[PDB]
Amino acid sequence: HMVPMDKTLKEFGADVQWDDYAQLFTLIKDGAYVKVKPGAQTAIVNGQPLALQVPVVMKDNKAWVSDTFINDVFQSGLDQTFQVEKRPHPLNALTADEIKQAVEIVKASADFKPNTRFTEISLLPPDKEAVWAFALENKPVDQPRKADVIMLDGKHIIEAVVDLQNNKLLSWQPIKDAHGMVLLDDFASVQNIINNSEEFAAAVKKRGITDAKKVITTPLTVGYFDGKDGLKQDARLLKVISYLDVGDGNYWAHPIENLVAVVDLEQKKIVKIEEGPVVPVPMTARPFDGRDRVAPAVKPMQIIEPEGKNYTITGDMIHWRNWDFHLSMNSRVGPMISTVTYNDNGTKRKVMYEGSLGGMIVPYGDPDIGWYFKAYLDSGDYGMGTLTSPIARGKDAPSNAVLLNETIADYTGVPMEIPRAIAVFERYAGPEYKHQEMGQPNVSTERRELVVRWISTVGNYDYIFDWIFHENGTIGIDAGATGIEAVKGVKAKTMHDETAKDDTRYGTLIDHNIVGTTHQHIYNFRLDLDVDGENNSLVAMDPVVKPNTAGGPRTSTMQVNQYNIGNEQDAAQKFDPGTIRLLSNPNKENRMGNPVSYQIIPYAGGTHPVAKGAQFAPDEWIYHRLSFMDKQLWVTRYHPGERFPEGKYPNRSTHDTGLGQYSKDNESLDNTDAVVWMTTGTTHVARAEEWPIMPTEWVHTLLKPWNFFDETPTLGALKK
Amino acid sequence: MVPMDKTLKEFGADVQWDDYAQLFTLIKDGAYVKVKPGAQTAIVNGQPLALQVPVVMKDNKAWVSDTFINDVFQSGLDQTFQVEKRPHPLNALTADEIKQAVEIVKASADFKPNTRFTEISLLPPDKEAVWAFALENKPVDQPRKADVIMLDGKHIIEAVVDLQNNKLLSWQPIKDAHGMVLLDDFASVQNIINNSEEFAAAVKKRGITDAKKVITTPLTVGYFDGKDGLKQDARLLKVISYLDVGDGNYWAHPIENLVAVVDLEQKKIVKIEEGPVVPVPMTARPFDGRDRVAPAVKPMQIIEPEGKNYTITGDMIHWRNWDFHLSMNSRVGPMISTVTYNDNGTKRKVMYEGSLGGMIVPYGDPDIGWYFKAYLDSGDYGMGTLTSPIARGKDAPSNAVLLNETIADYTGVPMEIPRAIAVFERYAGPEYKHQEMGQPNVSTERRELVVRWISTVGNYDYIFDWIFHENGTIGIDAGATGIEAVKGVKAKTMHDETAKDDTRYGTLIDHNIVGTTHQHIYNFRLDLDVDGENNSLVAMDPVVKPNTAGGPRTSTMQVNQYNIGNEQDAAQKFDPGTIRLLSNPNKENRMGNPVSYQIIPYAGGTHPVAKGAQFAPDEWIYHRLSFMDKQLWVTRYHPGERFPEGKYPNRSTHDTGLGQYSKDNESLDNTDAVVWMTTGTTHVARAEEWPIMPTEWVHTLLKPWNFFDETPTLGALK
Ligand SMILES: [Ca+2]
Ligand SMILES: [Ca+2]
Ligand SMILES: [Ca+2]
Ligand SMILES: [Ca+2]
Ligand SMILES: [Cu+2]
Ligand SMILES: [Cu+2]
Repeated sequence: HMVPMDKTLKEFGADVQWDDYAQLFTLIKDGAYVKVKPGAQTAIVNGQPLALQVPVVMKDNKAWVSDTFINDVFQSGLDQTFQVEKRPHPLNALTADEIKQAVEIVKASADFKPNTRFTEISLLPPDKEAVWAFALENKPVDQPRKADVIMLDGKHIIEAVVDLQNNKLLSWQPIKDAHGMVLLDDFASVQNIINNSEEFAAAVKKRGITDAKKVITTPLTVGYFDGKDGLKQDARLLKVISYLDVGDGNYWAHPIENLVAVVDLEQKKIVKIEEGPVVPVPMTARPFDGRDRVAPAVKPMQIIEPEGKNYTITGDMIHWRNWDFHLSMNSRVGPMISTVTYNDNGTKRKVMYEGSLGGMIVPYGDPDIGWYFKAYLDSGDYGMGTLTSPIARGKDAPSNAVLLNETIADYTGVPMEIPRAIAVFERYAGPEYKHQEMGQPNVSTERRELVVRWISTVGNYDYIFDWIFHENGTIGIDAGATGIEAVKGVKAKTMHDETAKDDTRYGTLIDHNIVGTTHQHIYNFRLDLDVDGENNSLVAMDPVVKPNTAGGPRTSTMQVNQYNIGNEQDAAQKFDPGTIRLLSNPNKENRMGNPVSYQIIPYAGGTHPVAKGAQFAPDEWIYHRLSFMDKQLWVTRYHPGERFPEGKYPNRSTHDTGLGQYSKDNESLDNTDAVVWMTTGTTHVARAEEWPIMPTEWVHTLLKPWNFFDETPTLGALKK
Repeated sequence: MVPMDKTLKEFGADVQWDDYAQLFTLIKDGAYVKVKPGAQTAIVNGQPLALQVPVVMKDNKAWVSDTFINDVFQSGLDQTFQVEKRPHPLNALTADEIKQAVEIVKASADFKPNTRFTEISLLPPDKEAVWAFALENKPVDQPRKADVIMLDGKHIIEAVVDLQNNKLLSWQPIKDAHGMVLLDDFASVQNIINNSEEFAAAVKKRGITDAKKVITTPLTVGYFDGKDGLKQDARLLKVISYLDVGDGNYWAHPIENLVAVVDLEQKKIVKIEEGPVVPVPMTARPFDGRDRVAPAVKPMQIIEPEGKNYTITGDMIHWRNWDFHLSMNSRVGPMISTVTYNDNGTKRKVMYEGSLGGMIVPYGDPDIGWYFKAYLDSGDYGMGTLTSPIARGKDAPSNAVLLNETIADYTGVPMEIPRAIAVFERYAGPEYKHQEMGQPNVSTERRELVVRWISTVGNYDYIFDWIFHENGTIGIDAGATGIEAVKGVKAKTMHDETAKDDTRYGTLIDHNIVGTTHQHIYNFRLDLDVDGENNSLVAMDPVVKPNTAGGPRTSTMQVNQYNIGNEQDAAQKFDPGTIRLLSNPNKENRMGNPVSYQIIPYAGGTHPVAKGAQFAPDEWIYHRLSFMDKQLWVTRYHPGERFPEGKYPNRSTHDTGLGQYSKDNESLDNTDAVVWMTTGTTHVARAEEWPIMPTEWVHTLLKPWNFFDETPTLGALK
């Protein structure tokens, strides 16, 4: 027997194109570009012939293939994008087996309790020195694979370390005062507690809502206000904001304003209900999925690489042109880019040991009851890797992308495979360089960039992060924000109504009775650059206008003030895009005697107004708990346990355990292992064009080689 | 028959043969053709076409009829280009109108024998009549007219001709204006240096044994109130020299501290400045690949097999909800005009005319061969004239459509620039996306239409992209590549004795070579008409204010909004943390908010950013060019105010540009406004940029702000 071609291929996820004139099918899936003619005994995979025992069969207008067609063709070996890893990289994430094993090891200890949940189960990293010797010298790492197991016993955090090689528990440590992040089952518990609440149903009814079963709740962290919010610092609490499900697929458009419930997760009950004035729920249907729109006609546009890709993925290692790097996934911060080297005429030079999102914060600026405490720490409090959004092929990434699946542990400790978790794609990016000398033949080369894209959705917002490898050594990091705006229900329908002015004091009126409350998106990236070695120094170069003292007609000249930034505290600063900040290697120079360096640009542009810092007065607590938000550049000494800008346990934290802590000792940054932290973000003032769904807005950052090379990096191999 | 590959490649089409499918895929601009040897039909943009003569395979070479190209590419099946039956009134002068305008002024008794033409361009009907043609199809009823600026020796004269009636309407000598640099000026300079015994002697002293290998470069001298010792009435050019050593890159061999001043009317060197002798850097530094081998790469193609989503009628581009006119000017390049956004069936005004306003590349070295260096690329050299034909597939993506444009050369003869502008649609990530937990995903792709133009002036190559986003946003990006202007120095490494003095004004990028610090300042003139002529400039500053509503918060996020009423207050520094809108106070969206466009002069860049001019306020270049120190400018619309640096910037003594246009400080309240955006970079060099510089880009944005009533890309309601 055989199966229907279209059905099967689509299910498999391949794009299927039929050309009636040529009597040819073109099948595309990740790195495979296939051509097959009905009745032919051979097919073409990435330009190479593949024999087929069973030919594609055309019947009454239906194509049919053998039940082994998909594996014989796509897994043939002619698509060489993916290769088998021989010597397993020491930074490879925990496999599903290793995750299951870490879990049995802790469950075997006398303390595990039934309700014990897992906030994070991830590899405990081998020492960095041994990881680089493996990457560069191929030296085996002789330290045993270990896993960090962070548990939530009810509301108490315990840190456990297991030895996977020797299958034994190495430590089990209770962490006092820390609160755990919000876990998936907490969302279900909140909805259920609200649904069983007699008082909440009553509160809801007096605000116009008849069927309380149509109320959608959302769980938010409460932060810390030293008790002014009247909440016990000890309790595991979440605040709940509600909306009305009107059947348009967008409950976000029907807020129930001024009604907040405080839920105690251990007690499984509403412990408080804050209520303000009654504002009629905005009821108009506002779908964003197209159900009420016409679908325009558009002509096809495909980006094709008919002979395969220029990069190769061996296990989790990506090789592309002069770049080599390891890519893995973490449940909290998402993708981690490691052991990044640049092949310089045969020698692999170190560039970055570990790069990843550090953390982010989304603080609002309305003082009202349903808004004052809102300051989402998306990755730390919700787990962005866990909330990864599978890539919609051809839409969220170009038609020529390769989509990778990634495995992480779910909160119950069971392996979870995220399909299409990350997209890898090469892209044309204009001319790399060009010179059209008058009267001579032109000189132009195309620029190509390798993009590593990941998207994570947390509640109403969808974030997109791109790690861009330029063929010339430059590295870019862009963040895009899209999704549905968190909105405030208000009485004005227009700016002409009487309550308009007060309703829009903290946000723009983007629809009738709807205000897009002003807020900022602040992203922080932790980048452990090792500029051609571990020992580096921070150097400043500020372009300045100085009086001319050389004679001639000019009164001024353009010079530069160069100085080293010696310690962590002076390295924590605002970034003036008119200046230059370099991470240099004082032990190595280029051909002209200049220290090989990388220029750090925390601010390379953006499509929304830029956040110059956090928009909070200095006496606010969110301001105090999170310093990372106010400076764009920070440089700290390498410490394997300093990974988050907001701190390891930010939920209801009372003091900075993040960048403020990592730099408080003000250590020396002279000729030593440094870690760069770039903070960038936007200040979002809404507009009608962003409702019901917001157009993606992007922020850009860059890392450029500065005298790291001796000449134009992509000129090509020397002939003599 | 005729040989296919030969014929096709001569035609400029791409030919691909797929032996497995026995199918040829032919691509050229908007045409995507498929044809099999012996088939009685072919496919052109997904539609069947009957052939009079099948393609024939002989000795493994295909052959096609002598009529193939025409019957297939010109079949009508490629709908990319449509006939323009009623010409838009801003259509550039055609080759015939250029020859006619030239005959009208040559018929006058005031025309002198060796007169040159700095510019021959359309003198357009008034703005109101042009908008009525675009929105109402109302015929403009004026004869076609041309402005014809001549250079008689060193004397500028402005004439106006009526092409229809074939008569001269005006002839006006322009006192004190100096003409721009014309192409023949480049050869006189070289000839004049070649025949000068004094210069050859100066050169010999500097180590050059064969003066014939000396390559000159002509530069405008600027103005220093006489401190440079130069006469103001003289047509002068300064000359910087390099040594040709056969590497195809004379820029890599500067002859430092040797500058000659040439008087173009006397045809002679009228002054020579000599400084310390620095041996010429000699090592071959080719940038053309003669000494390199590129690594092999797998192919990548961007295809649109059914044709494009845009249509080009004459110079009118229609794409999705956008409609605009594209024309070429010899001084500033492309002009985007009568731009409207089709909002559910009704065309709304967005921009009457947009184009590069002017640009400048000022240096920061005080030395003899550098202190006066300040290139006004479009104003002094003519960027349109110097357009660089697009290298298909490399300077623009493989799915672009390349347009030819015509302008007049300095002798008044029409010149057709091949592949002068690239038009292409591109995928630009997701337009929007929302993945609600446990629900079906919602994602749409973003498409941008790019209009790209490249111009090369001396050593620098500039790329400009005008980006139409489907959602209403318009981006304007400027990329810079080419060869760096370098200074010869003695230091070979930073360990050498003179290294510190040698790098005071620039980075040592090669042995004995310093890339001198300088800035790149671009200015865009944008005659935005936000849903109408009458607009106002509104500021919105996000600020932190004390909370007065109760609750735990000590502060709130609010906005300080206020109108900017006059030209002087509108000339300002741009803080990327604030919002600046051009609003139409007479129209509002569904929520009662004035329809507007948010202006963003600085949306990013890859090189350090210029916050203003890196010049002390008493520098002459600073006084002549106020545009360089403010990122946003708004002035009242005036047909003759088009260049930020002024109409005649060569050796200008005062600001005749934006400084003059705003001088009067007029009202900007509910009136026709013109926005000018200044954006720039501060370039401190590195070794990664030598011998050839990796393209660096700067980005600007114009975004609809409550111009619409909801997400513009959702679609029409069923
Ligand atoms: Ca530290
Ligand atoms: Ca480091
Ligand atoms: Ca206007
Ligand atoms: Ca004026
Ligand atoms: Cu936002
Ligand atoms: Cu430059």
